Amino acid sequence: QVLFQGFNWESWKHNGGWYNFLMGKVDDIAAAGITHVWLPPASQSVAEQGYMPGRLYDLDASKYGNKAQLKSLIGALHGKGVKAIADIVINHRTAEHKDGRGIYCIFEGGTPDARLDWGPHMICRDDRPYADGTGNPDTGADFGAAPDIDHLNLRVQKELVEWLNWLKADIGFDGWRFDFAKGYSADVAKIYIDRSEPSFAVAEIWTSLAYGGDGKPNLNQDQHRQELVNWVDKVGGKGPATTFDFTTKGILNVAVEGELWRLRGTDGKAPGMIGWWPAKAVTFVDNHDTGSTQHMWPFPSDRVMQGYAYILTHPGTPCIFYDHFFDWGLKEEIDRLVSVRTRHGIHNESKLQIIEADADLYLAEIDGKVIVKLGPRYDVGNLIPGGFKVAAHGNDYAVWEKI
Amino acid sequence: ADPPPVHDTDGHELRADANYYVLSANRAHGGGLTMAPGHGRHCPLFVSQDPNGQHDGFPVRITPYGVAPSDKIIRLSTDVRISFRAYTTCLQSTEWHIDSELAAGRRHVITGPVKDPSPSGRENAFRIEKYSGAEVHEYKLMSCGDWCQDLGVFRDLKGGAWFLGATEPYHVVVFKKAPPA
Ligand SMILES: [Ca+2]
Ligand SMILES: [Ca+2]
Ligand SMILES: [Ca+2]
Ligand SMILES: [Ca+2]
Repeated sequence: QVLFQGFNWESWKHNGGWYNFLMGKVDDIAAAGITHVWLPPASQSVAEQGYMPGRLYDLDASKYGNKAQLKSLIGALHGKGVKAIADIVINHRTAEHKDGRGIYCIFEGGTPDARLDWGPHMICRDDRPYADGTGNPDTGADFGAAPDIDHLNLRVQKELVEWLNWLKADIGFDGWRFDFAKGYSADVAKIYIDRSEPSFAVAEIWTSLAYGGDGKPNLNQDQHRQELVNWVDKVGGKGPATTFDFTTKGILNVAVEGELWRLRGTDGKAPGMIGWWPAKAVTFVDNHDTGSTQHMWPFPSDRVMQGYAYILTHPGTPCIFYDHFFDWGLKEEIDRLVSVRTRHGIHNESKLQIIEADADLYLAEIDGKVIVKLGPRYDVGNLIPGGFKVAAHGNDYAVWEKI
Repeated sequence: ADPPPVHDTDGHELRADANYYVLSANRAHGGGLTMAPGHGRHCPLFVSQDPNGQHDGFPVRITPYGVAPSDKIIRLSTDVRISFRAYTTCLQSTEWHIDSELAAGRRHVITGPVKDPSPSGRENAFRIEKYSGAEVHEYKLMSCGDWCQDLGVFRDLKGGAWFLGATEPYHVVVFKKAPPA
């Protein structure tokens, strides 16, 4: 399985609707071997990109397009055999009306009835000025720009699960990506995952890595990946829940610039989440926050193919970013890499065997079928066993396949 | 008043006539706040974070948004202005304010004169809030001009140092009582 993020921070501005534009990309997306497409938040939102949702049921108000266009897009993907996952933004919500205090805290679901029609009682206790102090305290981090939803309130859970089931049954989404998952407890996420029964689910849990006095990440990042593993275990290690592997992304960001030794932990295992629980980690090079037009934690631009050579051949579930595939002229190289992974049966739990990890060389063998090399090291032929032919090579990367 | 007070590491409330170091709640995230040039600019200085955990940085002065003094206590969810109580080579105001321009496509909180004042003039308005619904005394800072935006620090050394700005992950802070200056 390989994920594809089908939008960037600028998609909402697209002339003629993003859903419409994406229709012309489905043949290419399906042909590359992509199994799941992550679509942007679909509902009405004060912020154009959709991360400040108001009327959860109002899909027609989205900058990406309307409900009809969304359904056709998902229909085309399903026909092609690819699943669609929705970006679920439920830590916070924006209110439709002002209450007596003149505070925007009266919500509206987007239907003529009372579905999702909450008030300041559903807002987390201490989230000032929005809250009326009657709700329960936040189960996780607060999101500063908007009212945090009190997920301990039973009507909240009930009506949200009902919306999730609607997204699935009516719209046709197959799974979820939980935005700002650190905003509520694993217990809370468990309720939604269990009651909506998605086929796939991935949470966004982003916390700082551990740093040294030099201003760069520490060699060991166990505290960081432990936090991701702890969440998965709480929601259900046997279910469909996974987490984005921010540990690997943070390490690869700097390893790629002449410090490839960072890619081998003391135990000879991968340093990120994939080194402990690959089945539950989804790897990536950049997303709409880290890269795109936000630049929160960009991968060195000239070395992105090294990032793709790593995640596309390694354990865990890789996620390809829109821009890199279509806008950067990397499509052919990326295509080839997914093909190598697909033909050899490499999956989220493939065995990783790190052969070398020098400053200028990272050499690893996976499932005894594929060997990947990152780095400028010119000749490494002496290190690659017999019965291995070059399958792909590019700027500071090469991959060999057996037979 | 209504909002609970902000507490320092010794459990006492924050006073508007005292200096405090703004440290990371988890030392793995680095040391205290300070000022540093970067991104090609010599001045004004950006609000930076010292990567070294043992470094307390520069003491800060937190003040109720201009016309709000009362009991000298600093409370949560309330407009506040912040200044580094330190001397700089730029010889400019050492008060914080959100930048109107992007540096490397990122919005940072800087120091010195407000280049392009908004009609509201709220570039220098900040707020201290609890990071989560937990009882622990761990906070986060927000820039509140038009809307409130949580602040985090760019730790990738782009521009020459770690800088405070509008970005994830939000920086979870703790306040240590600093000596008078
Ligand atoms: Ca309604
Ligand atoms: Ca909030
Ligand atoms: Ca976010
Ligand atoms: Ca929350």
